[PDB]
Amino acid sequence: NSPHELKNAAQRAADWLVERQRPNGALPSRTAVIESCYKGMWALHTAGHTQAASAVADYVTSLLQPDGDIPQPREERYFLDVHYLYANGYLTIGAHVLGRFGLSRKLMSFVETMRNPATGGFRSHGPAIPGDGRCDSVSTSISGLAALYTGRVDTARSAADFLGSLWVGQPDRKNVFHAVADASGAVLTSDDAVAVQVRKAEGDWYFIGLPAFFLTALYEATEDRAYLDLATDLMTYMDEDCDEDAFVDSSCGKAGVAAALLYRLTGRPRYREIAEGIGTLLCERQSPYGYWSEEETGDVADLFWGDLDMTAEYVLWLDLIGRNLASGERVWA
Amino acid sequence: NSPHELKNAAQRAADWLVERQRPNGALPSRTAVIESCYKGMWALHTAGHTQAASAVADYVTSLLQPDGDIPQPREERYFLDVHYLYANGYLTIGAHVLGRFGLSRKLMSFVETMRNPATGGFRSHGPAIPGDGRCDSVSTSISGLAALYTGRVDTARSAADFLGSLWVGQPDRKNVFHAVADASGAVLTSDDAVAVQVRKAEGDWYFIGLPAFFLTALYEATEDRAYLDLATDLMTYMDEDCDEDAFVDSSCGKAGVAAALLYRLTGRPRYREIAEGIGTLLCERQSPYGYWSEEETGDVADLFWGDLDMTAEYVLWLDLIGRNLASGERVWA
Repeated sequence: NSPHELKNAAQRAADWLVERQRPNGALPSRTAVIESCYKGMWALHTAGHTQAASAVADYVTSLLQPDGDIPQPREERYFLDVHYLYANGYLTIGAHVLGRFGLSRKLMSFVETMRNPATGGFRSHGPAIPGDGRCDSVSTSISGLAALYTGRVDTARSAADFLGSLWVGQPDRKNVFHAVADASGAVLTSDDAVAVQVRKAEGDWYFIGLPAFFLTALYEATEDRAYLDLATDLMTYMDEDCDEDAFVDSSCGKAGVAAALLYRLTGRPRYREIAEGIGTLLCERQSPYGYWSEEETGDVADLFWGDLDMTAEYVLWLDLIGRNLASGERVWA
Repeated sequence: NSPHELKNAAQRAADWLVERQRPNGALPSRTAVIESCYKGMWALHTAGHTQAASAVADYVTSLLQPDGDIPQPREERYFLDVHYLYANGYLTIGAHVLGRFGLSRKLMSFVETMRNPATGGFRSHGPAIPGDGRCDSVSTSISGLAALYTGRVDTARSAADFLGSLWVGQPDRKNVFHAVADASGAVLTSDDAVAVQVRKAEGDWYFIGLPAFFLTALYEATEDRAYLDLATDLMTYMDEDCDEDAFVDSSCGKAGVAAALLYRLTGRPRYREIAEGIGTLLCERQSPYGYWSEEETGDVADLFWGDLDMTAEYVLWLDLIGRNLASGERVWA
């Protein structure tokens, strides 16, 4: 409920991760893949576990290719041709806040090579992965957020132009959110493209919530009204037009951070309710042992990559929601 | 002390700061001045107290002038016409790692108006402070470091050019390190210019050790061997040519952070020894209650501004030394 309780829940999960961290810096995943620990540097840093976060940086650095990518180890389909750069985005942010300026420069440089200069979006499928050059809202939003942390504001602005075009070009937003555009910049409505079923409870809301977070952060960076209006449009869209699952599904953390940030920037109490309700909902789902999981309930020493990623992820969202609610209350009182 | 123990000493100092933080976000200083808490955002964030760090950001934001400076409250002469930008530099870094991108952009924008475009140095005295346009190695090094964290690498490279020219232009480096150049870039040997007596135990060593830290981070950011060679020439200068006080004085933490950083990058055991020794020395000076002080020993509720600055400063240095020694160990195992 309170920002102190969100933070305490995050510190427990971070303690759970650090106790089971491997000597090479990898987090306790049942499959050694990058999609199990890409949020690890940033998450452990915000929890104060700077030597554990630096150890993850040691692990990430040893996997780095000369071009700045980490193409292996990757197994999950979503980290191959859905949002390949989703891992690279958190890696860039986590490295930069740690002061690993060489790691973050190389990571962000590769992210830039995947930018579509015509549209501002970022390619969904990595190198040597079959695909048609499509660009999705998640790859674009996380790369734009990585652009903000590394000071590449023009890249972040161009990424917001993509999200603005993707929002206006929606053919039927009341029923479906097409989160992908083709290489020319047109909204991609192909069956094999990510499309959120908005009036239904089938998840994938972070294709809307992560753009809402990134756009609010970009507004804070620039105080350009257009980025605020688009972020509030996405929040209104998720609150009124979308199913109740938009703030219940496991991917609702992005929108919760966006609402917490929007509360500190605007003071509108509806954003505090969305942030508090989401942050509370993640606290209730936490295992007493510290981790989050879909199936596991016992005192396990490792998790499958999806649960381990979600655990480090909720460390970030609970910490971000907590400090923006705490500061928003101080500001607007 | 091991890296685990340096981090434990940092967490205790951060804990001490957080319990006494004022409702407005200010740290427990007996005088309300910016020089008492400018390292607060960065230090509290690295310790994991992200809500306390956000609170410092709110307090700092309430002081920010439209041009991005915080000229008041200031009282210490060193933050007026010796190294005025020393406070702004840590504020920029702390704001940026927190994701307060509006605060960090505005702070960095002002810092860059203080850059001398002909020399790459940053003016020692602030606006409306009497001065002649001199630039010092501390204002330049902390501004270059803030530029690295905000991703303005051209500014950092220019700051490095100033440090290299200041180093080559030393008229008597074995006796005195003149840390100040004039507006045209000539090394300033006037009596009113900062000058370190390198063969006496008279402090002010951070005019050499903070350039060494920044230049090491710039080398990590660019892998331009010129910045490594200059950083190593400054460490060798402090190790062999300079008095033992360069690694014992309260301002030695900068040299220790540079040594820890150089150990992870180069693996040379001498750098690990400098960082270990400086790290354990600061741990031994810590009070039982968690703060650092020059002459205070009781269970106090606040501190002299210089003691509070030192307390937040040793949170940073002990954490940075600890994480770089631990990661250097893993890398050079």
